[PDB]
Amino acid sequence: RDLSRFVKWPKYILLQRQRRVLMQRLKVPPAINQFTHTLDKNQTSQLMRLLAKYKPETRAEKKQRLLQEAQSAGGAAGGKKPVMIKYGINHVTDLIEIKKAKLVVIAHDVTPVELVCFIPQLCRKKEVPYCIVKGKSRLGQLVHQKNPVLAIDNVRKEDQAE
Amino acid sequence: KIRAYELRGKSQKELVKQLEDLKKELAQLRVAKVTGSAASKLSKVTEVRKGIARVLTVYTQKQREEARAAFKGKKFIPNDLRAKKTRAIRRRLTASQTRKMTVRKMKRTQNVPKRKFALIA
Amino acid sequence: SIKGLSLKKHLGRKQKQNRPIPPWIRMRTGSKIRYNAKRRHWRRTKLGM
Amino acid sequence: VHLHKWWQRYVKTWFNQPGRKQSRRLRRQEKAAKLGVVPSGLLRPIVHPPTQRYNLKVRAGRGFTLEELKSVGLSPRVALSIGVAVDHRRRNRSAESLNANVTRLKAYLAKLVLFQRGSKAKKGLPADTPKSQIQNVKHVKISTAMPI
Amino acid sequence: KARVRTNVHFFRPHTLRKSRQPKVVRRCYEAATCTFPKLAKTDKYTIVRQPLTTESAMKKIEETNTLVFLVDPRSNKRQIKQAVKELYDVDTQRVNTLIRPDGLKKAYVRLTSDYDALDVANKIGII
Amino acid sequence: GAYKYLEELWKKKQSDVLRFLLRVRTWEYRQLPAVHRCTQSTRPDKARRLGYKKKQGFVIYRVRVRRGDRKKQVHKGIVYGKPKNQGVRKQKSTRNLRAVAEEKVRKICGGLRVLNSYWVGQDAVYKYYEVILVDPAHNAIRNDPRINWLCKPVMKHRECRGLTSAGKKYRGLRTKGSGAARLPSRRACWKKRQAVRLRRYR
RNA sequence: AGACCUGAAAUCAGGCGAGGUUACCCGCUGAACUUAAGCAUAUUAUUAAGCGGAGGAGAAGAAAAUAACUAUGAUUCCCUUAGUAACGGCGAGUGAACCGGGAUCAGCUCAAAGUGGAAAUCAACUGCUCUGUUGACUUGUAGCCUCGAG
RNA sequence: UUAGCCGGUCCUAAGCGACAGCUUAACUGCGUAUACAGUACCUCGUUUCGCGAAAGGGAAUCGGGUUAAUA
Repeated sequence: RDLSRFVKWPKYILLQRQRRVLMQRLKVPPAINQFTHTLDKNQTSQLMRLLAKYKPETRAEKKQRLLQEAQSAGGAAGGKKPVMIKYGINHVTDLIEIKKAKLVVIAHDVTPVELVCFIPQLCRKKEVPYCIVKGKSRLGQLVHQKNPVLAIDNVRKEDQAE
Repeated sequence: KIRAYELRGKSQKELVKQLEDLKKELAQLRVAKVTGSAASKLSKVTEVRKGIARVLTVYTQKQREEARAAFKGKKFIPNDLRAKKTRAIRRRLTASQTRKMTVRKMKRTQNVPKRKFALIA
Repeated sequence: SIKGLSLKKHLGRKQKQNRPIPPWIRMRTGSKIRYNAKRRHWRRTKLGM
Repeated sequence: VHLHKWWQRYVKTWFNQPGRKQSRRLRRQEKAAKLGVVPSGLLRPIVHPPTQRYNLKVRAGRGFTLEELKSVGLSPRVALSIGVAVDHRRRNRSAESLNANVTRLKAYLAKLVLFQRGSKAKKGLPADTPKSQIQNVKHVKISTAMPI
Repeated sequence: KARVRTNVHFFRPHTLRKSRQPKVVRRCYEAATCTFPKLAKTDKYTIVRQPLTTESAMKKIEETNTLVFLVDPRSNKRQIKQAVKELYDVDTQRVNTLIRPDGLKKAYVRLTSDYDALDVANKIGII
Repeated sequence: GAYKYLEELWKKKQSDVLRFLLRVRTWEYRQLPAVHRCTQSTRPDKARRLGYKKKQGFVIYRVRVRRGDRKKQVHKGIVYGKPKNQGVRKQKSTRNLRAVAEEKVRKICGGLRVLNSYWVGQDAVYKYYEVILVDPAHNAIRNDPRINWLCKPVMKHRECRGLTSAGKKYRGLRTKGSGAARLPSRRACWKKRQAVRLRRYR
């Protein structure tokens, strides 16, 4: 038979299951519990089509970008001011305070959860809108990292009604 | 009669043959010690066993010269040759690393140079 | 007797240190040596090895 | 008498005393071989001691003051190259203690010849002295040059 | 969602284990174009030190076809058989072996019925 | 900046947000072994401040030390000596448990060199620290100038000699002035006054 | 199916630790003989023995300092304060520090902000005399800043 | 002072060292806890390594001769 209920597991499997039990059982605080309240997968598909337009460049693209500037017009006027996603918490907290960020989009999963407890209030006090999205890994794919909090300070003209 | 400068001529085939030749003569001396002899014979053992030790030295000397010729100016040199010194001396950082400064402390060193000054009589 | 090879060699060595000193050694220059100091009789004084 | 402890362990004797004198004295000389032209220590200010029984006296201080160097117009940055102590803690509460040390600094910078780094002369960073160049004596020691 | 597992026990998975392959060689005997290879520690000569000659040993050589030698005490009974074959060019029936009080192996070596010992003892000069 | 917000709400320990979150963590730690590795910092706020830098060759271990005091180590509490010394139970030890933790992490990590430590939580029977370590053999630490000072041979086992932050507190170099006049070192100062100074002209 | 997160395995590739020495040095641990003409607090002693860790020196170190003056100005060491202030069955005994005069002199850098017109950073492996290919890294690496201001 | 057959060597007893960990500043003390066949494809899988008997367990040898001293 399948006895996959009754298996004496290793300690590491038993720990990463008894965490998920223990965080259901205990009374969670309202601030920590904020990230149980999340977008629908149809609501999240509406972001990931949008945010893929404003994708910051790969590290290999910096070479090819710079070969063009290495001077076809003249200095930094070889292009316009390039618009993209801003990322990494310690930039994006500054970018909320000085009041540039249009939307500020966040992971529920973030593992030391202290990192992101304060951010939903910051956004609400300044009147910046924010979301919560299922998966810090999904937000990582846009940025070209492994894994919290992404923001749009600036847009194109074409995509600004959306 | 062997001298070590003469063996630095001879080949890696030849050295082996000579080494073998001596060991025969060393063996046939041990037989004569056992059976019957005089002290005229038993001094010749001292010459030949120093002869053997020369031929091992010279062989091993050529073995290491070809290795050091080959691995010269290359990383991952074999452990057999690799500059002993002390344990503590081997550890540490290169003069370049100890010597090297930050971009900050470069600027404070550079812009305030060591001035030759004197006091008047 | 039923000894190990290690103990056989320790015994072995201390036979070979139990012989009179060579005659020619005293003859040589600047030597105060007279009869071996460490000689042992198998009854009188014992090894434990 | 305080000899109830095992005091024989910690008896310090002074048989080295002359050997210590002559070892200090060898490294003062071997310092001044390397310097030669350059004088040894560095210049220190005039300073009243603190509490009321040494209040009359004057002694040498640690180093000058960021206020005092601003009057003459050294940087606190550069002053250790010329051989002036900076002390960033010591204030000037009085006008009198200020104008003593400013006189002492200005008199020192009158003494100070400063060689070119080579080849060409270069103003500032007192000045570049040209190859006119009046004869400097060797290391004077700086305390003995400009005493209290 | 998960694999259907039958045993109640969790066992450790099997993984690839690479053999060593240590990049660059330790000692310089074993390299490409070394051409001075290592000379051997145990030759035929350092096994078989010397023959014995005594009243006890010479009695055997006549009658029982048997040569006595003093050999290195670390040596093996199969090495002595092959070292005696290399030196004197004679095939061995039966080696016996014995560590004297000294710390020296004495090897009694009976030769095969094909050969004779008094031919070989005169060739060496144990006579 | 985000690290300012982290230190400000880490100050509020008694709050329901942090007291929940610290009750869950202290559970996790007492399932795992006594000295074991974390793969990244629990408090990145706090470690950054103690000169942690997330590049290669920095690492970080947890450690757990039992709370409370130790008995004097005698058979059946039978002391032998003058009634002052008949004191088994209420002893204290000189050195804080933060420093003990740094010490435990000499044998387990002999090669690694300890930088600093910080509190990550506590329990009635345990008390948990994250100890910042370094590999001095690694070239990322060895090349760069700002933690090349740790690769010198003087900075071996500086946990054992009492030269961390927490080691330096129990020695009492953290105070200075008239209070600390007594203790270069407690022993070094003691040797200086005790010596009979016999100058050669008397 | 694919992104992470966590935990294992390997005689994987390349590294680092262990043990020894005792004069001096750093940290723990910790007595009694003895003195008090007894003795228990006290003393011997924050010593011996015990258990750790170093180096050519070690530790200490640029004030959360002394002071109450016309103020001084990292640390160490010497002389002096001083057998003083103070501790103590206020018994026996114990006992520093500041100022002063000397040796010697040397200052500094991280966290707390600000590349955000664009991780500028670091390691490993390979390639000519400083390119390429993987990884680390935005849960923060360079540059800037350290209160003497910035 | 000569061994396939005489013993050790191999097995486990009372017990004893270490693994996982657990204590303690360490020294020590405890220690059965654990993820430990049919290049490629399956299907099984509960015991952890070792030490500890020349009187316990255990593959196989007997006659006669021989040396100053071994069988």
